[PDB]
Amino acid sequence: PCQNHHCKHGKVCELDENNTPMCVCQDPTSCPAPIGEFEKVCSNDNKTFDSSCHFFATKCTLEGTKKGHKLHLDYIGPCKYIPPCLDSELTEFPLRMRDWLKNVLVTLYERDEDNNLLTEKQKLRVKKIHENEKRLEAGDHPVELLARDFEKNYNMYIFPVHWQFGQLDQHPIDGYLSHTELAPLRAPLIPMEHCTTRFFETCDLDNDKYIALDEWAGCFGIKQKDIDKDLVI
Amino acid sequence: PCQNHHCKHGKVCELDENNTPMCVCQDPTSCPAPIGEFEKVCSNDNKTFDSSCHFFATKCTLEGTKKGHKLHLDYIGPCKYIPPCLDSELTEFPLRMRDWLKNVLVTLYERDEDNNLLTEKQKLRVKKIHENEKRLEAGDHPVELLARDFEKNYNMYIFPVHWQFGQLDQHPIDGYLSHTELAPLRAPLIPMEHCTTRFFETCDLDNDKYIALDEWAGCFGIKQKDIDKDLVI
Ligand SMILES: *[C@@H]1O[C@H](CO)[C@@H](O[C@@H]2O[C@H](CO)[C@@H](O)[C@H](O)[C@H]2NC(C)=O)[C@H](O)[C@H]1NC(C)=O
Ligand SMILES: *[C@@H]1O[C@H](CO)[C@@H](O[C@@H]2O[C@H](CO)[C@@H](O)[C@H](O)[C@H]2NC(C)=O)[C@H](O)[C@H]1NC(C)=O
Ligand SMILES: [Ca+2]
Ligand SMILES: [Ca+2]
Ligand SMILES: [Ca+2]
Ligand SMILES: [Ca+2]
Repeated sequence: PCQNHHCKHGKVCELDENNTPMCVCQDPTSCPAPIGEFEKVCSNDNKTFDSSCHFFATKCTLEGTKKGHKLHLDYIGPCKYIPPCLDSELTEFPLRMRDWLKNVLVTLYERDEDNNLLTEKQKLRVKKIHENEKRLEAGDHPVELLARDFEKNYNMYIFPVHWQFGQLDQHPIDGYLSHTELAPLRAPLIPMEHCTTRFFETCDLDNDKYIALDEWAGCFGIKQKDIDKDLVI
Repeated sequence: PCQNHHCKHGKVCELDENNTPMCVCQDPTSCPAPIGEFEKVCSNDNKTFDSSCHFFATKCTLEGTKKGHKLHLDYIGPCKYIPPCLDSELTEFPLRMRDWLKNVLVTLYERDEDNNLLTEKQKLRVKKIHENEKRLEAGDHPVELLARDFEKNYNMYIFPVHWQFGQLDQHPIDGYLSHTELAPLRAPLIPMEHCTTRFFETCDLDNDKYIALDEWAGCFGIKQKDIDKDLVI
């Protein structure tokens, strides 16, 4: 009778006295063992957990706690040595990753089949981007080029910038990216990913430790006037 | 700032957002590792836990749960093979263990020095028992003898019967012995200990899975009129 009951990350459904479904913290050892280093995860305390399940099981007991509020999945994989974000790389990061977005969204559209990846309206949006003679092709471009393109193709970035935020705001969906939600942006694929944290600390204007839509958008150069919640969902 | 804050078994003090002490479930791996098999414990699922700390840490996440309400420390030590409680042994159990109490309490008084074991009034009580010509000496006695003594020395059992209950009602102190609190009575020392559960299921009159003082006392033959809470604390 808990089959339909989907408890959030870190918890599981156990029936209480009245045989009613209840969400309690999952036993970290009830999580499946990791297949390889790739299933492991690293917290922001530099402690490699066996898997995000294990991590979220552990972290579950800290709900409400000041310690818990701070406990976060830094990145997927085993805790690795992370190179300090050079002052240089940091200023060049926004441009580097903003382009990365447009290209990811493009390749998603190209890989999409019967909307398995992009919804209807989303595909339409990425379509206008995709088939535009002006669209700068993907490749390792000098920050200068990436910059001139941003001005010369600003409208081409408004959706990609908005999309990524939606893709991340899911733990839970509330319009804010926690340190954990930004974890995907710390994977090796991201350009100068070691700068992700440093950078996003730059975006966290009111320093609440959460990147909100306006901070995120504004951090990527998207005019506050061009921010649109409809583009996120 | 949690130093003074003593959370109950299974939980620990972690500060919440307002730097206020909060009681959250303890991380079972934060428990000290067991010294030897003797530090291990066995649950009623026949699963040997690393230590009561570990067990109570695990069980902590099940508060409220029907599964949790049933999760109990069966006995201290590793899960061993347990011999069935023969009908015979069951009827003879009350007499066997009631005597065991009087003798434990006596030897405690003899081993006491400056009240390290028995409080002041408690010693006085066990003293009147100890130095009484009529007191049946310790030894393996036929159930018949143990019986005749109970009638002939009833007053000599009222305190021992009450004391033991107090010694057990500690998780928490509420006047009820849970399956876990009765664990000490499942150790090898107790006479026909394998009959402990079976027996106490007999005492649990209103079948709530808890042995209350009246059930406990009455189960050992102590008159309902001779039950005294003052003798417990
Ligand atoms: C965080 O923990 C990781 C893993 O224990 C540390 O990474 C190691 O770093 C050293 C050099 O500092 C390298 O030689 C090792 O190869 C790294 N291990 C792995 C698995 O990559 C890291 O240094 C720690 N960082 C901090 C700030 O404590
Ligand atoms: C409960 O678990 C324990 C330990 O796994 C079992 O005890 C073993 O029992 C066998 C015979 O049944 C003995 O040969 C072993 O020596 C015992 N192990 C220990 C550590 O003493 C026990 O049988 C299980 N009981 C049930 C009902 O499942
Ligand atoms: Ca969020
Ligand atoms: Ca913020
Ligand atoms: Ca109790
Ligand atoms: Ca009862």
